Amino acid sequence: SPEDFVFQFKGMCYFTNGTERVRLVTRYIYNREEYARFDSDVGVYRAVTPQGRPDAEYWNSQKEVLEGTRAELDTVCRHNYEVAFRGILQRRVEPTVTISPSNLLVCSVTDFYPGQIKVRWFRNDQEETAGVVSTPLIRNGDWTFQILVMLEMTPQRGDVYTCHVEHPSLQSPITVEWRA
Amino acid sequence: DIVADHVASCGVNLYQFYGPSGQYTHEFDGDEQFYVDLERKETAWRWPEFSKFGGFDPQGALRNMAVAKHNLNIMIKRYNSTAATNEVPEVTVFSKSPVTLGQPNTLICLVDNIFPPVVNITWLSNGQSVTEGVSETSFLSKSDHSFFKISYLTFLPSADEIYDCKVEHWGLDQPLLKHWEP
Amino acid sequence: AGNHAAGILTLGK
Ligand SMILES: *[C@@H]1O[C@H](CO)[C@@H](O[C@@H]2O[C@H](CO)[C@@H](O)[C@H](O)[C@H]2NC(C)=O)[C@H](O)[C@H]1NC(C)=O
Ligand SMILES: *[C@@H]1O[C@H](CO)[C@@H](O)[C@H](O)[C@H]1NC(C)=O
Repeated sequence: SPEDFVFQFKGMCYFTNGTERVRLVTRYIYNREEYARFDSDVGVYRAVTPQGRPDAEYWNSQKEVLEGTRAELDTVCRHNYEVAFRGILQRRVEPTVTISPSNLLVCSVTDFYPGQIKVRWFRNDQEETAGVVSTPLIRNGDWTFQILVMLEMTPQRGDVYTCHVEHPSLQSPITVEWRA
Repeated sequence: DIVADHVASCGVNLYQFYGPSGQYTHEFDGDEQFYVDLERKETAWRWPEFSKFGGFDPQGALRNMAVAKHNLNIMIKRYNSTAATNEVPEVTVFSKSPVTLGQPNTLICLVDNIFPPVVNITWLSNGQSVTEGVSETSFLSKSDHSFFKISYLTFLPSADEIYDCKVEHWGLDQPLLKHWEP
Repeated sequence: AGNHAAGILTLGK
């Protein structure tokens, strides 16, 4: 049978509070098992599993290796934040908000970025919690998200249903109204 | 896991015995910033909007792939030639935006829990393979060290369309067809 | 204006 053997190396940068907290974690992985790791909060390599004990000891015994990996916290993580991630974190794509019936009402909130969003349903200006079904956040892979929020509905005459969308790109929440 | 406002992978280095083949990408909050074309030795962007967020000098990625190929041979012996477990991928198909007849849309096929990263993702229109209008992400990383991959099909919605996303993977006994239900 | 990247080390043993 066909088979594969996989090596993965992940140079991962974690950011909190803008630049206040920056943490580099490099991971060495065979198939799906991470066997050796450098964690900048620790400052030396660690064997995640026994199969990484040779490499931790080998790397930790070489001052040039250790200094080189420690430096990457500045030359990779802090560097790429100024070069790339600061700007990417300013990028805003406003969601498109549409209501369509199917009884059930479907609020489609599509093509927004970044991921933080809140979608609320109102009936005659009163928030509706019951009978609401929201998908998880949906990652489109093209640097946009979408989310779909359905509301179970029994409309009286003169009813106004509003879909209420708050997102970092919006000066004020988007409201889309629907009535039978 | 590690709690943090934002996570970047600088980069994801993948190298696999099957092929063999490698992949070099940088990721930010789970989306692909750029990749390196290892055959042309050129930084490239699946999403060219993001080229305004800095270039990348590709020789560092090619040096990493040389070392990755070297390291993989070492780890295969450390693990006494234990091959990758073939996971069962999980497939879902959806549209980018609400469907309106005659208004161009994009069909999205998400193949999740991919391991090993060896997969065929094809689109079927009325049971027949379609190549025009198809594109796909790289193998995107997950914290459990599996991958997901997304394929796209631009199309004009019609009343009697028949679309499937067809996925072949060693974790499947037979090709998985996921039908699109508007 | 260039992104940098972490280097893969060759292994021990
Ligand atoms: C995110 O980082 C900033 C900068 O350190 C924090 O702001 C400080 O908070 C303390 C307590 O409120 C103040 O006494 C300081 O004067 C603040 N510094 C400045 C320059 O204004 C902020 O609190 C951080 N947020 C979190 C959740 O930790
Ligand atoms: C995908 O297509 C290739 C074409 O060469 C084929 O050989 C291979 O078996 C297919 N991959 C899987 C996992 O079936």
